[PDB]
Amino acid sequence: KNLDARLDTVYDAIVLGGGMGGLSAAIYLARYGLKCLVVEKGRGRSFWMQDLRNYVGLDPDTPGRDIITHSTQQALHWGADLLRGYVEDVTDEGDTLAVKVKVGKKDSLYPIFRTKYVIAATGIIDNLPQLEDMQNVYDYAGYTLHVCMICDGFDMWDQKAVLIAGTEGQINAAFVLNWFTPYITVLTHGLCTVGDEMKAKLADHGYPLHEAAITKFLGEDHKMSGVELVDGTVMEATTGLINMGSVYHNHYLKGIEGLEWDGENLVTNDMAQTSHPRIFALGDLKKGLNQVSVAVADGTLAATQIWRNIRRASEPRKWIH
Amino acid sequence: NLDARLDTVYDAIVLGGGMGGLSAAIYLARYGLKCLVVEKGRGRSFWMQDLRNYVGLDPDTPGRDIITHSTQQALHWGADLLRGYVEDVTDEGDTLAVKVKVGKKDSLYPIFRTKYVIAATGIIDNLPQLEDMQNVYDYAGYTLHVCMICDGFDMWDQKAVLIAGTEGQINAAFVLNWFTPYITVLTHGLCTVGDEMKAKLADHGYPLHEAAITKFLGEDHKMSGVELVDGTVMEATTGLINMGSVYHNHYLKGIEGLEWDGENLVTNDMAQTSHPRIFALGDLKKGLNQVSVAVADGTLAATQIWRNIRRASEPRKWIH
Ligand SMILES: Cc1cc2nc3c(=O)[nH]c(=O)nc-3n(C[C@H](O)[C@H](O)[C@H](O)COP(=O)(O)OP(=O)(O)OC[C@H]3O[C@@H](n4cnc5c(N)ncnc54)[C@H](O)[C@@H]3O)c2cc1C
Ligand SMILES: Cc1cc2nc3c(=O)[nH]c(=O)nc-3n(C[C@H](O)[C@H](O)[C@H](O)COP(=O)(O)OP(=O)(O)OC[C@H]3O[C@@H](n4cnc5c(N)ncnc54)[C@H](O)[C@@H]3O)c2cc1C
Ligand SMILES: Cc1cc2nc3c(=O)[nH]c(=O)nc-3n(C[C@H](O)[C@H](O)[C@H](O)COP(=O)(O)OP(=O)(O)OC[C@H]3O[C@@H](n4cnc5c(N)ncnc54)[C@H](O)[C@@H]3O)c2cc1C
Ligand SMILES: Cc1cc2nc3c(=O)[nH]c(=O)nc-3n(C[C@H](O)[C@H](O)[C@H](O)COP(=O)(O)OP(=O)(O)OC[C@H]3O[C@@H](n4cnc5c(N)ncnc54)[C@H](O)[C@@H]3O)c2cc1C
Repeated sequence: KNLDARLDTVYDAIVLGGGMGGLSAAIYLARYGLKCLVVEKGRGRSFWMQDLRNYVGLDPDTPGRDIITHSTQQALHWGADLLRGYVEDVTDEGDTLAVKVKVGKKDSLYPIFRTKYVIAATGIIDNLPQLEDMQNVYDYAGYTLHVCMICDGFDMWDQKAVLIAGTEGQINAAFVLNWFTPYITVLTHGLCTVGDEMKAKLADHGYPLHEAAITKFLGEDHKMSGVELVDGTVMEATTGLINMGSVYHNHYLKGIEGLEWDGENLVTNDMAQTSHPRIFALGDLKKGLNQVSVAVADGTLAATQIWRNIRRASEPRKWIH
Repeated sequence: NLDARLDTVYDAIVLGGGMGGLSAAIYLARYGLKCLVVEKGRGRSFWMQDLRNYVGLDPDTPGRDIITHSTQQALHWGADLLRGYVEDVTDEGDTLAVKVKVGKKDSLYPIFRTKYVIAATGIIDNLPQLEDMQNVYDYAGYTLHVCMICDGFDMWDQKAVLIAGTEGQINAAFVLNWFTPYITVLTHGLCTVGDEMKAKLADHGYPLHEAAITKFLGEDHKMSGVELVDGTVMEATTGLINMGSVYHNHYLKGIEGLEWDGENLVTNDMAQTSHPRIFALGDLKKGLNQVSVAVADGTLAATQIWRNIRRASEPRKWIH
């Protein structure tokens, strides 16, 4: 009497992360008539995007937080459910997955939800240079101090720029950024000592190098004008690129057997499916390019594959008349 | 300035100024590349009255408004736009040559040279042919849909017609029924349905009518029913046209080394065809046909082209 069992609250899909890719997935899933839950912790990467520069249909000064509010409202309108919480763990239970969510930043509860499918859409977050007063960084990060080169390189064209990079591998970006502007000063923020070979290459390109810790970003109305270092060095710059790496929001999947990883990223096929038949991965979490358009299309593909699977397993709806 | 753009070798020419092509043009211009968008007008997305499911946009946004908006953005970043009809693309080694018909009458045929071509010309759905095609246009894209994944939700549990000309196309009834069981199949006089399929439709309760459609009934773009030439009248508030598509790909048929899957182009994960200088986006490439997918394809193709050109270029050094 296996099929005799009372049906448990089992979602068709749970979308982990309510950002660009996750909300796209949620819109599609709900419009496929599927029961889906979006879990969103708040204050993610796209929330700090002040100007989405390059997305068909949207003005290039649209902030990410406005897209999130718009798309969350659309997802709910079509029938998706939203839970504000922090995903802690995903466990494989065979025909379903179990998702533990931390609800409440303090005095937290840990409800567990069951689902046929999981869409991992939790993305990443860029590391920022750490100053005693982080608000001085936040006043410029995402405005004129950029974290993405393909997003904002055009808006840096031929300006005096700082590249903030903590490793020689991260300093390598100077030799890509120079496409947009040759006027690059490299700042390591006291994080690593640059070797002789790289110092010589930077010098041959004319990119000044300063290794002392940054103490203050100068500017007004979110438009940087320069940078001060703890050793007294002061420089002029109207823009910059932070290339200090990222934190990947993937901890809740590290226990899943049968998942193929590429470093911290998940490897997917052409429908955004991982090697696990019940797990999809979108956007910044999957191996590939990190853009809004890419994440949104991933959500489309994942939701469509899930609908195809569920539809194909269902009984036909007949017309009685 | 036709002669101004003739003697310049473009970094990329975008064929088709729809969803995928304008995405590519926006990225190409913002990569500081010189690109040309060639657009004939009145494409598939132009007939989309409501983009239902695209992050950031109200679900009643018409495609023509997105096209106007994104064409303006592409031009703002530095893309060039030519209103014309791509006739041919020729492989000349390190560059490609693109011939464009300019002017519907008394036409000129400028030929442009470029390092890369982005094929973004999409498809167009076949429509049921009536003596008065305006009767179809009054409902097509409003309540008579051409895409199931786009509009299925908006058909939920409504009385619907499936217009299908082959048994393979009638198969869609057994997918559409997910959204609504109240399906009537209309073959529009195009095919005689075999016995096994007729029995399956009858067993599901989906009525079948094989007579040619003569009129769509309704008001204010809202269907209310359909009339057939044999006098049959039926009630329906929505429908799905499943009659196939014409692919806008003829200008690529002379290129050796392109991998085709039927009429679609096979691409890798950066939307590149098997030809290293040709990318294919959206409805033309093998894959899912949605705005989001086409827009992302444009992102990927433009990024690969920038990577190729930049990596081939000399460093920009700072002379103090
Ligand atoms: C360009 C840019 C600009 C930025 N600007 C700002 C800014 O202006 N102001 C600012 O504060 N930050 C900003 N940030 C982010 C900043 O760098 C830190 O990552 C951020 O402040 C960390 O916040 P947090 O530790 O509270 O959240 P997290 O690090 O996500 O939270 C830590 C822990 O809190 C718990 N938790 C979090 N959310 C929830 C929830 N919803 N429910 C239950 N438990 C939860 C979990 O146990 C989690 O492990 C910016 C980042 C970038 C890339
Ligand atoms: C300053 C800035 C400017 C940018 N500009 C552009 C641009 O102009 N064009 C462009 O294409 N891209 C831009 N981007 C990049 C863009 O934001 C990302 O590429 C995009 O958001 C990727 O989408 P996602 O859905 O993968 O991630 P996100 O959109 O970041 O969404 C992931 C979501 O998961 C949530 N989350 C994470 N961990 C957990 C957890 N444990 N539980 C619950 N929820 C969780 C986060 O809070 C977040 O909301 C910019 C980014 C920044 C920082
Ligand atoms: C009625 C309707 C409703 C829809 N609703 C939705 C929806 O709600 N959500 C969704 O995701 N999708 C929807 N779609 C599908 C969506 O429009 C396509 O998937 C998308 O537009 C694909 O973009 P594309 O760039 O590949 O093609 P298109 O956007 O069609 O662009 C191709 C362009 O190429 C041009 N062109 C063609 N041939 C030539 C030539 N020889 N020379 C020059 N130019 C040429 C065309 O005029 C056109 O402007 C809908 C489609 C229709 C018909
Ligand atoms: C849902 C839906 C709704 C529709 N609604 C309508 C509608 O309301 N009204 C309507 O007319 N159609 C509508 N259509 C399209 C219609 O079905 C036909 O495909 C369309 O009318 C054909 O136009 P055309 O004869 O210009 O063909 P096209 O292929 O556009 O043009 C034919 C020839 O014209 C020349 N040419 C075209 N453009 C140019 C240019 N810019 N420069 C130089 N030469 C050029 C080329 O040599 C080309 O081979 C709709 C389609 C769909 C799917």
